Amino acid sequence: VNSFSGYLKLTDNVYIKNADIVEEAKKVKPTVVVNAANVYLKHGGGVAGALNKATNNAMQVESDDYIATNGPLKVGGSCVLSGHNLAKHCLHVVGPNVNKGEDIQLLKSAYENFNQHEVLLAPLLSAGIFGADPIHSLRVCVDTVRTNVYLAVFDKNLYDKLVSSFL
Ligand SMILES: NS(=O)(=O)c1nc2ccccc2[nH]1
Repeated sequence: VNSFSGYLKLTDNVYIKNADIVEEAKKVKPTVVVNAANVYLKHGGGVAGALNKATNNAMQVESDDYIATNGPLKVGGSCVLSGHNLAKHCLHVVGPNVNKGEDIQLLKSAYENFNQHEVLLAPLLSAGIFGADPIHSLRVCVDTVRTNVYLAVFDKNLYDKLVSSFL
């Protein structure tokens, strides 16, 4: 038993809620929140911009030190950094950005990072401003992630479509 409230159960291990991931993290303070990162950990917009703004830019300061030391992530890759005021840890995951020509086949690799953590609060990877079909992203999530994932979907209209079309 955990702190997540009001999620709809999709599968044995996947749960979903219409919620702003920024607000959900501040309330729950989960062990792991997933960020929809890019390879530079430049948290300008989307989920990453919103999470970073909620940390008062501390997430960006930590991220720039990480890149200065380690270089960019891979598309499909991840790193674990502080969760600041939002979570114990932030798992920064790079889904493919369709708008940049990145291979959508890398979405499954991206979601495999989630399997290194027992429970996560997460957005749909490659959704929103990363340009992928969210219905596809939820299908890959369900077919790839075996640990317990609590999905926050910001858009109420998209949430309803995701639930109503879910096989
Ligand atoms: N209401 S917000 O914190 O400014 C915000 N922006 C967001 C973009 C993508 C996903 C969740 C978001 N939340």
